[PDB]
Amino acid sequence: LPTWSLDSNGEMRSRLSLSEVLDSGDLMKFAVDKTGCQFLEKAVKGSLTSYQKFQLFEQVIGRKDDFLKLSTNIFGNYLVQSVIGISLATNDDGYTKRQEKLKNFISSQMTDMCLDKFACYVIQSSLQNMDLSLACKLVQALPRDARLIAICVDQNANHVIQKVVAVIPLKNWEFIVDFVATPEHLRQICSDKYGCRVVQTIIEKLTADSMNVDLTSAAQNLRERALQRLMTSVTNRCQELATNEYANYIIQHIVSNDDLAVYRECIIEKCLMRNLLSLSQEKFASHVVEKAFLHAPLELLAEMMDEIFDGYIPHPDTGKDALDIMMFHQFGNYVVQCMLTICCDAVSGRRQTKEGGYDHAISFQDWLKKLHSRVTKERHRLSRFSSGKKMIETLANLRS
RNA sequence: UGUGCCUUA
Repeated sequence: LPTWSLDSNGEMRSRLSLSEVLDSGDLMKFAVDKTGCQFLEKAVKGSLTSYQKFQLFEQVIGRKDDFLKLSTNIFGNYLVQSVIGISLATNDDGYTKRQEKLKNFISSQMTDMCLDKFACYVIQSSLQNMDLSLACKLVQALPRDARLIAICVDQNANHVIQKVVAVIPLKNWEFIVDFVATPEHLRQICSDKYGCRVVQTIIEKLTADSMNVDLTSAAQNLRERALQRLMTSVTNRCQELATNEYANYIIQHIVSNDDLAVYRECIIEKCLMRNLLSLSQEKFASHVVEKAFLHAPLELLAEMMDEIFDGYIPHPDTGKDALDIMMFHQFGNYVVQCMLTICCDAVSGRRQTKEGGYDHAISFQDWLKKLHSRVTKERHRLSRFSSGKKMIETLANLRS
């Protein structure tokens, strides 16, 4: 920083004024220095005269190159956010031009800014704070090619997409839903640590839940169609997503959410039914199988239970059956525990048994009896394992 | 006995 601003011992003076810095032409040196930016930060939160604001608008958000240099700076991005806020709060004759200029600067450099570790915060704060009509234009500047995938899977940029979804009406980012829904895009994005969160956030925003009751019916129709288009793609690749280290969370979200009931049923039919024994032995998909048991409609739950109890031919030599395999499997054991807990909850009154115009308690009692009988017969082997002891305890607790 | 992400002075 400028020598004029330094004391005898090479430190920034203590009685420095904002106007001195603004007048000096040296703001850019202060803004990228920890101590200097800290000073500016505090100074700009105070009372500002019209000319101080004017200078800040010109020097921080007035020229594209300096704006980008501050926005992409570890310290400067904070000053940029503060000045954007002041600009938005200052309804003088220059307001429209300043905001249009900011929209132009960001739009022209959208991809580069989104992927930047610091400028992404400038984008996010602009999306939620700018006049909505102008914030929509930033969304319009998002890329539509391979760069959009890069944005969705980026440790920093994914949060820009999530902000868009949070604060911008759907019509503006509907293209992102369609982009993500393309088979190859869905595969790449869902199978990524950050991308899978982006997709879950999108699904959440497209869900007709209590948080969307403020939408017009026209907007609900728009949402409904977008949700349907995305769910079709997810359902078409259900098998692949359910077994994946990251996308299994998406499938679980859908299965677990009552507001996505129709899609829950599709998924269970399309990839889980007839595959329960195999999927229950998978590290990732076993969690999906658990969610399906916990949330399936009673008619489908009955089919799932029947598949475990009766769906598979026992080993030709040993007579070991699906329940035998699952009970002692490293992942399958948790699915059987889930089945048991569900039945104990039902017969204990902790879980509603009426559905479809009938009380299914008789079914849960039947399933419970089968599990109780197996656990009784195999108690010695089961007691060797934590999972076995837990099932024995679950049944014991039910009695009393 | 079994999985993730929520990122800046």
